[PDB]
Amino acid sequence: HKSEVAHRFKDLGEENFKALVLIAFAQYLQQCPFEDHVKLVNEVTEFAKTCVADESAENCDKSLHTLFGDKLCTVATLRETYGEMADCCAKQEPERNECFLQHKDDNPNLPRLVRPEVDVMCTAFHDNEETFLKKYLYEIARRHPYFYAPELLFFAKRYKAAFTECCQAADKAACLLPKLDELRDEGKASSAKQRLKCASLQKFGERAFKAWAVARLSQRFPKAEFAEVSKLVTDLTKVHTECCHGDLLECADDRADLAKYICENQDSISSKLKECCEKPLLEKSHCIAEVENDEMPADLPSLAADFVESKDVCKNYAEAKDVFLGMFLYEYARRHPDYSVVLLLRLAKTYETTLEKCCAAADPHECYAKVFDEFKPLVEEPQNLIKQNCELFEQLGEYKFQNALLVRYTKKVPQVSTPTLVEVSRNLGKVGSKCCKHPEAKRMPCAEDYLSVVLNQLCVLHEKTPVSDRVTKCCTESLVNRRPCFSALEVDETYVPKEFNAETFTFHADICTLSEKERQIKKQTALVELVKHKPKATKEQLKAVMDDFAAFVEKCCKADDKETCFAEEGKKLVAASQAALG
Ligand SMILES: CCCCCCCCCCCCCC(=O)O
Ligand SMILES: CCCCCCCCCCCCCC(=O)O
Ligand SMILES: CCCCCCCCCCCCCC(=O)O
Repeated sequence: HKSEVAHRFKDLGEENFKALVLIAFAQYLQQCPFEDHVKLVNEVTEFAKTCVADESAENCDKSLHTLFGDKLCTVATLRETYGEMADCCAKQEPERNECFLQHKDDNPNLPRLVRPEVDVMCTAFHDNEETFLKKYLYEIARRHPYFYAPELLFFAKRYKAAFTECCQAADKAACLLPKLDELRDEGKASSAKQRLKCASLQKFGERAFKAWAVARLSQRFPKAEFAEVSKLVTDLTKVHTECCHGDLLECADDRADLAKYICENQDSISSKLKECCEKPLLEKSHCIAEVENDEMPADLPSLAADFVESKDVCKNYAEAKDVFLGMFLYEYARRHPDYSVVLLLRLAKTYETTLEKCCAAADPHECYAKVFDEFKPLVEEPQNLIKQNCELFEQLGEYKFQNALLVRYTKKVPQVSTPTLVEVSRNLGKVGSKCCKHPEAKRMPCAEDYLSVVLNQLCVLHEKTPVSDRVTKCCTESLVNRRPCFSALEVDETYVPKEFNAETFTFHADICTLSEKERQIKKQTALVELVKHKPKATKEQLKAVMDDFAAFVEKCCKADDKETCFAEEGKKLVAASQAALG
C-alpha cells in the first residue's frame, strides 16, 4: 500500500504496534532511558494514526525502514552516546539500514535485572500495569537486542497473565515465583535456541540445515507429499537465512509470508492448522511453529520396496542424490514422530554412506540388502539411555538423581569448574524429571529438545574458558554427533586427586537458614568437591559419608546451640570421612 506504517498499524492494532515499536527502539538505543523511548513510541504512534486517517498524508508513503532510521538519526545525543552508530546517518537509505544492523551491541554493559520482592512487584503492577510491564519490557529488550521482537511480546503477555492471576491470590509468592522461574527458563531457552539456529547454519551450511528441516517437518506434517515438504523446507531455510541476517521487518515479512502460504494450503499439509490459521497476523506464524504433529496416513507400507529391494536404487540415487536421500529422510521421519530429529539424521547418513559404497561395488543389490540392520543399534542406543536414566530417576527423586549425575560427570571430567558441574548436573536432572514424565512415544523428542539447550549452554561456557579437549571435542563436532560424543565420555584416569581443603568441607548454621535451593547448591557443591578430592571413592563409601553429613546437618540444626555444634560435630564428621575412605 501507499503507506507501510498505516498497514502495519491496522493488522497489528494500536497496543501491539506500540509494544513492538518500543521493543524495536530499545534493542537499538540500549543506552537511552525508558522515558526517551516512551517519547519515541508516542511520536511514531501519533504519526501512524495520521497515515491511517489519510494514506496520502505527509511522509506516510515512506518505507518503515526509512522512518525507523530517520527516527534513529533524530536522537539528539546519538553521537555522544553511540559513536560509530551515528555515522550510519550520513549514508543513503539502502546503505543506512545495513549500517544500523551492524552496530547493535550484543553484550551491553548493564547490571543484571534483579528480581524484586513479590510484594513490591505486585504493588507496582497494581499501581501502573502499563509502565510496570513496558519498563520491564524495555529493560529486557535493551539486554537482548537480537531476541525476536514478537516473541518478546508473546512472553510479556504471559508475564502479564502471571501477575494478574497471582497478585490477588492468597500466597502471592507461592503462586508467582514458580511462574517467574518457568518464564525465565523458557525465555533463556528460546534465546539460546534462536542463536543456535543461526550459528548451526553458519558453521554447517544450507544442506545440513535443510536435512534437519526435512526430518522435522516430515514428522510434523506426515500427510503432506514429499514435494510439498520440500517446498516448505526451501522456504523455511530462506526465512531463517533472512532472519539470521537480523533485519526485523524482513524477518517478520518472510515469516508471515510462509504462514499464509501454509494456511492457504492446509489440505495439502495438515489437518491440525485450523486454529492457528484463524489467529491474527502477529501470532499466526508462531502458532504454526508449535503445532502438534498430525496423524500419519495409517496405510503406510514399508521403506523396503523403494529403498532396498528395488532395482533402480542406485539409478534413482545417482540421478539426484540429495532428492533421493531427502525422500528417504521424509519417509522414515513421517513414520517416526517418536524419534529425535538427530537420530533420523544418523539413519539418513548411514543410508547415504551405504549407497556411496554399494552403488560402486561389484554387486550393489547384495551389498545394501541389509542396510536396515545398521539402523537397529543407532535407534536402540538412545532408547536404552532413556530407559536407564528414567528408571534411575524413578528410584531416586529428582534431587538424589541430580546427585547421581553429579558423581557421574565429575568423575568423567573432574577438571570442569565446580559451579559449572553443579549447574549442568542440576539442569540434566530437570531434563530427567520433565521428559521421563512422558509416555515412551514422546521421550526422545523431549530429550533432544532440552538437551540441545543444556549441552549448548555447557559448551558455551566451556568455549569461553576451555579446560578439557574432550569437552571441546564434543562441543565442536557435528550437532548430530554431539550428544553421543558426550555420552561416550568415561572416567578420567589421568586425574590427580584434588588436595584436601579444610574450609571446603566446613559448614555453618546458616545452612539451616538458606532456601531449599541454595542449601541443595551448597550440598551439591560440597558433593562435587568430595568426589574431586577422593575420585576413586566408591558408591557404597560415598553414601556412608552422605548419610553422616545428612545426620550431622539435622543434628546441628536442631540443637539449642547451632554453630558450636556445626563446629565440633563438624570436625568429627570430617575426620571420620577422611578415614572411611581408606
Ligand atoms: C516502525 C517501527 C517498527 C515496528 C516493527 C514491528 C513490526 C513487527 C511485525 C511482526 C509481525 C510478525 C510476523 C511473524 O512473525 O509471523
Ligand atoms: C526459538 C524459536 C523462536 C522463534 C524464532 C525467531 C526467528 C524465527 C526465524 C525462523 C522462523 C521459522 C521457525 C521454524 O518453524 O523453524
Ligand atoms: C571429606 C569430608 C566429607 C564431608 C563433606 C561432604 C559432604 C557431601 C555432601 C552430601 C550432600 C548430599 C545431599 C544430601 O545430603 O541430602
